[PDB]
Amino acid sequence: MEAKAIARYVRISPRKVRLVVDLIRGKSLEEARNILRYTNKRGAYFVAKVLESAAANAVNNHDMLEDRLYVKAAYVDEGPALKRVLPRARGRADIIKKRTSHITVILGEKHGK
Amino acid sequence: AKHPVPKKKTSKARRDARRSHHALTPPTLVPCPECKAMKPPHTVCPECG
Amino acid sequence: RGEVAYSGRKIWPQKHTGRARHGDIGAPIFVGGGVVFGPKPRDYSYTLPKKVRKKGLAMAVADRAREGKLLLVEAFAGVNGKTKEFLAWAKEAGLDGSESVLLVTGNELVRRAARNLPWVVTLAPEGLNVYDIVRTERLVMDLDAWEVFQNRIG
Amino acid sequence: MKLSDLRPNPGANKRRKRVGRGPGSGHGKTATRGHKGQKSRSGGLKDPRR
Amino acid sequence: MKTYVPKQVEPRWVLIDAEGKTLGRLATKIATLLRGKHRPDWTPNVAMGDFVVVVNADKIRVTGKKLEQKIYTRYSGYPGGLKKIPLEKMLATHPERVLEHAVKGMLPKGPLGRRLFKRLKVYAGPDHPHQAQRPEKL
Amino acid sequence: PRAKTGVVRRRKHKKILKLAKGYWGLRSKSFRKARETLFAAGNYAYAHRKRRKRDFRRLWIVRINAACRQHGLNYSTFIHGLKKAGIEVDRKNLADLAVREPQVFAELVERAKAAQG
Amino acid sequence: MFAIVKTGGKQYRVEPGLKLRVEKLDAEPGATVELPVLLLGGEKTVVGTPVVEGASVVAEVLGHGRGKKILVSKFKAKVQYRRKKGHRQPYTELLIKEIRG
RNA sequence: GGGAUGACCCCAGGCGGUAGGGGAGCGUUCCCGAUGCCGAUGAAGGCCGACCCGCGAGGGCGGCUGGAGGUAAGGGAAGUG
RNA sequence: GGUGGAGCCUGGGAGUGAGGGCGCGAGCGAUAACGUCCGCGUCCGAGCGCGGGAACAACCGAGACCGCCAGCUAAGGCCCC
RNA sequence: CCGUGAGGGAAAGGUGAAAAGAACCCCGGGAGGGGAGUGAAAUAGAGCCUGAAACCGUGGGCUUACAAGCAGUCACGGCCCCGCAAGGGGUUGUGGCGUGCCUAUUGAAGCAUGAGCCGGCGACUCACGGUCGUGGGCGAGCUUAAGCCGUUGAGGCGGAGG
Ligand SMILES: [Mg+2]
Ligand SMILES: [Mg+2]
Ligand SMILES: [Mg+2]
Ligand SMILES: [Mg+2]
Ligand SMILES: [Mg+2]
Ligand SMILES: [Mg+2]
Ligand SMILES: [Mg+2]
Ligand SMILES: [Mg+2]
Ligand SMILES: [Mg+2]
Ligand SMILES: [Mg+2]
Ligand SMILES: [Mg+2]
Ligand SMILES: [Mg+2]
Ligand SMILES: [Mg+2]
Ligand SMILES: [Mg+2]
Ligand SMILES: [Mg+2]
Ligand SMILES: [Mg+2]
Ligand SMILES: [Mg+2]
Ligand SMILES: [Mg+2]
Ligand SMILES: [Mg+2]
Ligand SMILES: [Mg+2]
Ligand SMILES: [Mg+2]
Ligand SMILES: [Mg+2]
Ligand SMILES: [Mg+2]
Ligand SMILES: [Mg+2]
Ligand SMILES: [Mg+2]
Ligand SMILES: [Mg+2]
Ligand SMILES: [Mg+2]
Ligand SMILES: [Mg+2]
Ligand SMILES: [Mg+2]
Ligand SMILES: [Mg+2]
Ligand SMILES: [Mg+2]
Ligand SMILES: [Mg+2]
Ligand SMILES: [Mg+2]
Ligand SMILES: [Mg+2]
Ligand SMILES: [Mg+2]
Ligand SMILES: [Mg+2]
Ligand SMILES: [Mg+2]
Ligand SMILES: [Mg+2]
Ligand SMILES: [Mg+2]
Ligand SMILES: [Mg+2]
Ligand SMILES: [Mg+2]
Ligand SMILES: [Mg+2]
Ligand SMILES: [Mg+2]
Ligand SMILES: [Mg+2]
Ligand SMILES: [Mg+2]
Ligand SMILES: [Mg+2]
Ligand SMILES: [Mg+2]
Ligand SMILES: [Mg+2]
Ligand SMILES: [Mg+2]
Ligand SMILES: [Mg+2]
Ligand SMILES: [Mg+2]
Ligand SMILES: [Mg+2]
Ligand SMILES: [Mg+2]
Ligand SMILES: [Mg+2]
Ligand SMILES: [Mg+2]
Ligand SMILES: [Mg+2]
Ligand SMILES: [Mg+2]
Ligand SMILES: [Mg+2]
Ligand SMILES: [Mg+2]
Ligand SMILES: [Mg+2]
Ligand SMILES: [Mg+2]
Ligand SMILES: [Mg+2]
Ligand SMILES: [Mg+2]
Ligand SMILES: [Mg+2]
Ligand SMILES: [Mg+2]
Ligand SMILES: [Mg+2]
Ligand SMILES: [Mg+2]
Ligand SMILES: [Mg+2]
Ligand SMILES: [Mg+2]
Ligand SMILES: [Mg+2]
Ligand SMILES: [Mg+2]
Ligand SMILES: [Mg+2]
Ligand SMILES: [Mg+2]
Ligand SMILES: [Mg+2]
Ligand SMILES: [Mg+2]
Ligand SMILES: [Mg+2]
Ligand SMILES: [Mg+2]
Ligand SMILES: [Mg+2]
Repeated sequence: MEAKAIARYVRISPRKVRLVVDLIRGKSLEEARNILRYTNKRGAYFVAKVLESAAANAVNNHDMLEDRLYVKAAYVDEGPALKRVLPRARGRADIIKKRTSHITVILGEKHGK
Repeated sequence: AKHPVPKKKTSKARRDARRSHHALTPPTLVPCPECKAMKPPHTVCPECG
Repeated sequence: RGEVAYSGRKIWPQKHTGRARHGDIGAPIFVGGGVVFGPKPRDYSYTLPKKVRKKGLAMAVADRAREGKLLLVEAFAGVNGKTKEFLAWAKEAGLDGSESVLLVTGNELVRRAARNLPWVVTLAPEGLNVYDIVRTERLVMDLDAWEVFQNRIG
Repeated sequence: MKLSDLRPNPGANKRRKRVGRGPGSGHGKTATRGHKGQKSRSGGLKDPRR
Repeated sequence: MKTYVPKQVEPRWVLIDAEGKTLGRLATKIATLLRGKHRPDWTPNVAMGDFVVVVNADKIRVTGKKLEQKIYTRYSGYPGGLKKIPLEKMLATHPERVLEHAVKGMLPKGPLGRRLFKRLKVYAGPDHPHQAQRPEKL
Repeated sequence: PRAKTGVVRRRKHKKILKLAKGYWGLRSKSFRKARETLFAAGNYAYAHRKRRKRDFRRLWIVRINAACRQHGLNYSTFIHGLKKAGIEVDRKNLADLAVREPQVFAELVERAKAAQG
Repeated sequence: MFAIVKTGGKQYRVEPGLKLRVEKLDAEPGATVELPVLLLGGEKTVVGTPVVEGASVVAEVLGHGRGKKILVSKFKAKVQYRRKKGHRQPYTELLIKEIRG
């Protein structure tokens, strides 16, 4: 039995954060915890908040026994991007996209007979 | 100097191949000789230095 | 593009802007611009030769006659129109209302009896028309009508 | 006669040359105006009866 | 009726002397054997080949003035990068290689063509590596 | 009454991309590159059908020419055995004879090595 | 023990008990046609001439067919010319029963 | 030719094609058919299909989605690809 | 003689009115030009569809309705690729 | 909103039958989610009907580091799936073959124009005359215009005129 948590509409650019996500996929919860603390990215914080909310979700609502779980699946999707005007030389005016993530961590229990 | 510009849009293949090096390396950690917790070497453990 | 709300102004200079080339924005090539060659109010009436309208009236009756579907009648007595009363005279006349009927009479009260039946359409005799004959299985007239039907044609 | 079987004769509402529209109809692209110059142009020619 | 196609065959070896054979004359067959175009089951894509071994490679012989006149040429990358080697010089430098070249040229081009040439082992003078069978055509 | 595009263009464009499944890059993912890609595959497949017939015969021949070169002759001469030898029967399709049924083949060599000679 | 037979302008190698897909021909299904044409006996020395005479192979029409449809297409660049035509080539199926001398 | 007056079967011939001419069809929106018929036991639309019919444009059928519409044969008209 | 996608007549609809290469005959040119301008043919155009010519509109071969894992040939080829 | 001003001038509609619009609990600073609950349905949950395509991502099968290419195609083989089976679908190793689409040109893969990709919008009409043809009506004739009567979308009359 599995438990997941999704943070929707995070103001972070997916490419950036998908990076630390790949750093935890498949690892047990004990190291993934250790990995994000000492990982240096703005994305490391955010992924950790989802990671934890999913552990919390697991052990409470799903009766899953916190010491036996790993990160089964994790992935980040691209939520709606924020467009602001960027004034440019010679009256030019570009548009930068301040982008947005949907982070998903999914937890499952290590088989652990 | 005039104004170089990319001549073709990069294929999804050639950009993803570019990014073949971009993955990170998980930080390197030792078990803390005092506390239970994990810590990076040659450094003062965030719990009880 | 003539009647659409927008201005007559040239949208861009037309050279060196590096963009395509444009006039007013009522131009049909623009989203929200004018329509090309779309519909204007118009009159679809024409004039059939009157001799053709005579003939068609004849023909269409005849075809209903040739099927035996025609029935003439005298006088009803399902008059003083209330569709209760009509639905009797009608039943007696062998009209189930399994077949859509067109009823032609100059009698106001008989006419207004039938109107509401899902299977009946109804006319004064001057109202006679081949469209209404053909949509209807059986045709039924009184003699006051049938006469002028004849005095119509000829 | 029912409204179903009414219909016109085999000539009679010939209907109709519009293209325009695809390759394959023939009349594609140039739309039978055939490439060219002034005749192809929108108000085209100058009144040939004169 | 679908044409027969061979499943994996028995990779038969062969032996050739070359001494006094001409060259392109000798080479022609070496190709046909490398190919395996002489086997009734011949298949274009598979390479059911022969493994052709040649000895006494120093000892090939050729007509005309070719030992002096005939030039080999090698481009490197660089300006003035064309190198020109006359036949005889080659023979005293790396003998064979001349046959190796004559065959490689006569083999097809592409991934499979490149494989077959691997299957031609050419040695100078007598002897060789002794593994397989090798019936000798002369 | 107006008839706007609605569902027609979507469906057409789909017909085609379905055909384009498997193709590289945009050529499978984009209605234009799909359509252009297809024309190509269209004329190819056609032409390569004609060329398939050519392609096989040349295989048949090499096999024959090889096999009766064990029995010591030209393919060139072999066929002029059978022209005259009446064994105008064929082949060249079969060639499984040469492979699968050798002495059937051999016999055919013989019927062919004596032909008006 | 085989044969080599001729139908629809091709040669095919037939056996007793062989479902063989062949060029369409005139029979109603289930009927039998020996094809009076036979080119090679598979016991050898009967070979030769157009046809070894008196021989034939007995096979039974299992019914007719239409093969998987071929989409055959023509395109000519810069001339605004394309043609599509669908094609499925009719055939009849056979069981090769008996080799008759 | 056959006498079915064709639509069906045999025979024989033609069938590269741009400008362009002619000819048949398919599909879309709407009207008559319609106070009808299909429909929650599931409309339109969407997503699959290696299945059937069609030379093709297309039509079917099945499955999943969708949740209130749709609209035959046969004709008419266009903001119709 | 010749039944031909021949011919003639009246009418409806066009498109074209930038051609090019090659052969042969001339002119201009320099017994130059992938030059230019006419004549008679041809092909490309529109047959950048097929085979040969390494590759290649117009040179040689040949006029591609669809299918076949059948046969004879054309030009050009038959030492190997 | 843009323009000193005259003036220019948009985008932007849909939960559900009913708010019954998610008490309370858990993670969290909040956002967000997970349970519970409501509902016929909650990937109908308010960034709310349907929810296509380009686009981005996770998982799976086949494949790929001595090969060279308009990316396809034709053949054989290998691995994977579906079917008793002969058979079919996915994939691609090697082998044959192969100069993008449109447009303009005598001639284009062309190192000549246009197009980043996808979706929607986008161009031969209508009136009145004319001239051919065609389906019908009546035929030494044919035919009405304005208008007048009458009408559930009913038709008739009207002969000036042509
Ligand atoms: Mg700046
Ligand atoms: Mg400024
Ligand atoms: Mg940008
Ligand atoms: Mg400077
Ligand atoms: Mg620089
Ligand atoms: Mg205005
Ligand atoms: Mg305005
Ligand atoms: Mg205005
Ligand atoms: Mg205006
Ligand atoms: Mg102005
Ligand atoms: Mg630009
Ligand atoms: Mg607007
Ligand atoms: Mg508007
Ligand atoms: Mg045309
Ligand atoms: Mg036409
Ligand atoms: Mg025209
Ligand atoms: Mg043009
Ligand atoms: Mg011009
Ligand atoms: Mg003009
Ligand atoms: Mg449109
Ligand atoms: Mg051939
Ligand atoms: Mg081309
Ligand atoms: Mg051209
Ligand atoms: Mg024919
Ligand atoms: Mg032809
Ligand atoms: Mg044609
Ligand atoms: Mg509408
Ligand atoms: Mg019902
Ligand atoms: Mg609709
Ligand atoms: Mg559906
Ligand atoms: Mg449902
Ligand atoms: Mg339009
Ligand atoms: Mg003619
Ligand atoms: Mg004419
Ligand atoms: Mg001129
Ligand atoms: Mg000229
Ligand atoms: Mg000469
Ligand atoms: Mg010259
Ligand atoms: Mg010239
Ligand atoms: Mg000429
Ligand atoms: Mg031209
Ligand atoms: Mg020609
Ligand atoms: Mg070319
Ligand atoms: Mg060639
Ligand atoms: Mg060649
Ligand atoms: Mg050519
Ligand atoms: Mg050659
Ligand atoms: Mg202001
Ligand atoms: Mg509502
Ligand atoms: Mg909350
Ligand atoms: Mg419930
Ligand atoms: Mg939920
Ligand atoms: Mg849904
Ligand atoms: Mg819903
Ligand atoms: Mg949205
Ligand atoms: Mg609703
Ligand atoms: Mg939705
Ligand atoms: Mg999507
Ligand atoms: Mg993946
Ligand atoms: Mg190498
Ligand atoms: Mg490799
Ligand atoms: Mg290939
Ligand atoms: Mg263009
Ligand atoms: Mg131009
Ligand atoms: Mg030009
Ligand atoms: Mg030019
Ligand atoms: Mg270009
Ligand atoms: Mg280029
Ligand atoms: Mg230009
Ligand atoms: Mg252009
Ligand atoms: Mg550009
Ligand atoms: Mg742009
Ligand atoms: Mg579009
Ligand atoms: Mg008119
Ligand atoms: Mg007219
Ligand atoms: Mg007329
Ligand atoms: Mg008349
Ligand atoms: Mg009159």
